[PDB]
Amino acid sequence: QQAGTATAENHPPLTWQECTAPGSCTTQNGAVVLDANWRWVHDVNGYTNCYTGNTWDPTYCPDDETCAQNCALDGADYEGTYGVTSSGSSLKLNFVTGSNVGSRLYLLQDDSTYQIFKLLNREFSFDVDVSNLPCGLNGALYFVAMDADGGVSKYPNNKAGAKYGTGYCDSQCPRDLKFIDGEANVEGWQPSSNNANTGIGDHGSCCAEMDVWEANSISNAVTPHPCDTPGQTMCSGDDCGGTYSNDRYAGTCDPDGCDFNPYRMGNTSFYGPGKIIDTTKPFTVVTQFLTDDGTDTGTLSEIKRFYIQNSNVIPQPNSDISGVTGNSITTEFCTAQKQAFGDTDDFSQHGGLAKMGAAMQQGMVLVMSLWDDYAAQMLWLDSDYPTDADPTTPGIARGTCPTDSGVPSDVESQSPNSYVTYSNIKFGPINSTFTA
Ligand SMILES: *[C@@H]1O[C@H](CO)[C@@H](O[C@@H]2O[C@H](CO)[C@@H](O[C@@H]3O[C@H](CO)[C@@H](O)[C@H](O[C@H]4O[C@H](CO)[C@@H](O)[C@H](O)[C@@H]4O)[C@@H]3O)[C@H](O)[C@H]2NC(C)=O)[C@H](O)[C@H]1NC(C)=O
Ligand SMILES: *[C@@H]1O[C@H](CO)[C@@H](O[C@@H]2O[C@H](CO)[C@@H](O)[C@H](O)[C@H]2NC(C)=O)[C@H](O)[C@H]1NC(C)=O
Repeated sequence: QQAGTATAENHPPLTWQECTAPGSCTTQNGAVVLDANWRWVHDVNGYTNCYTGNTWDPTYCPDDETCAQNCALDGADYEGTYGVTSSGSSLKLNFVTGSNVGSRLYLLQDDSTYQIFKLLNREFSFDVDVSNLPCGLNGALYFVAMDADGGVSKYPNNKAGAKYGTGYCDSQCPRDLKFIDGEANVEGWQPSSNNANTGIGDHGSCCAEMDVWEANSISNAVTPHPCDTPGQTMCSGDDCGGTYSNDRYAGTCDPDGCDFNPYRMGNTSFYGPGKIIDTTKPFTVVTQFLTDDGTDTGTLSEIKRFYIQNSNVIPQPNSDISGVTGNSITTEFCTAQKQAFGDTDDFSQHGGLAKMGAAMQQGMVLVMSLWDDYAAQMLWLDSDYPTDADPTTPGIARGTCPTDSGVPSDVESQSPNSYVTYSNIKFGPINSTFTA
């Protein structure tokens, strides 16, 4: 895709901190950029639509290559069009703004380069306000093994780059992306039956995904998802797997992950409104990526979680599922959890924590987003899922929401002023971001 010119692009600033020891942090002057797939796609010459609703113009885009030559990703009016604002260390994402729904943003090192985090033997902390996230919404903060440059050095017809939010990938091998690897996705494009603004093409973009935080005011989950190739790779057709292919398990990435959602793990009193972590008020989320020998070059062995609210440091609760022990993500936990819930162990099939850690070694990009779910209504996060199962069976109940909740047309109509706010990002050695 070309770099658009109809609307100017300026990346909202966002500070964050690097910490060297507890209480000892310094400030980085970061910025964020909107993902390419939210942008208007305009023909380079006339400023008319290359893509309208969910179909492509056949003169500008007769095939994938020609489309990428003829079409540009426009700049973004962050506040006015997308409901994205920042101030200091805080980033606020609004849900509905005009015809726009949600957003996905990446943290930048500079105007052409995503900030790469090396998570092994490190800790990442952030503050969040989920108080205005109801059933069906997901304020997600997570890492994916994207290329720092957004693909530009590999794909000459990607002239837009990280400056325009190119290069996304995740463990669903998303095929909804209009441009992947310097090519459009018009060949094979199929408009979404239930979304006027989206579709699915033949190409998908796969990479490992560390879902630090997927949450609303009802439930949260922390979930690593390994892929056979850790970094970004293109797939084609239904062999992509992931949510929107015919068979979600047909591909090279684990679409389910090894998840810890305290409600799903049998403690419903831990997280939610007025609960031990009270989602009506902001709180701090700390995540540690421990290695087997405690060094930077060890193998990822354990992912731990702490929360801080009203200055109280609160560990993740223990699993209360028979067969599944502890409060952290380890190989033993993951094997046991899949067995207890009767879920296919795709995590182990795609290399588990060893392959997740290999992706961490490659370096990962920080994503902050807000979305609703046109496949499964976020029921997997906050309801009883699958909806036909007995909610008392282990693994089924994930939150309090009814199974008819989270339909996009309902939540976009009823909760347009919902938002998520992320703030006070801190990153450094284990124990450096909080009072351990
Ligand atoms: C859902 O998960 C939460 C979070 O883990 C869990 O709450 C925790 O419950 C335990 C048990 O009630 C609490 O631990 C006790 O806390 C009190 C007060 O601080 C202490 O006096 C206790 O100390 C004694 O017992 C310890 C062993 O448990 C001994 O090591 C010690 O020497 C003392 O004899 C004890 O630590 C804990 O404080 C809460 N945590 C929070 C943050 O509220 C809850 O039980 C889970 N709910 C369900 C339904 O499963
Ligand atoms: C990070 O801090 C934690 C908590 O203080 C350290 O773990 C404690 O370590 C001692 C052993 O040295 C144990 O007796 C405690 O039970 C641990 N507590 C918990 C909650 O795990 C940990 O060692 C520190 N990590 C590093 C690398 O310094």
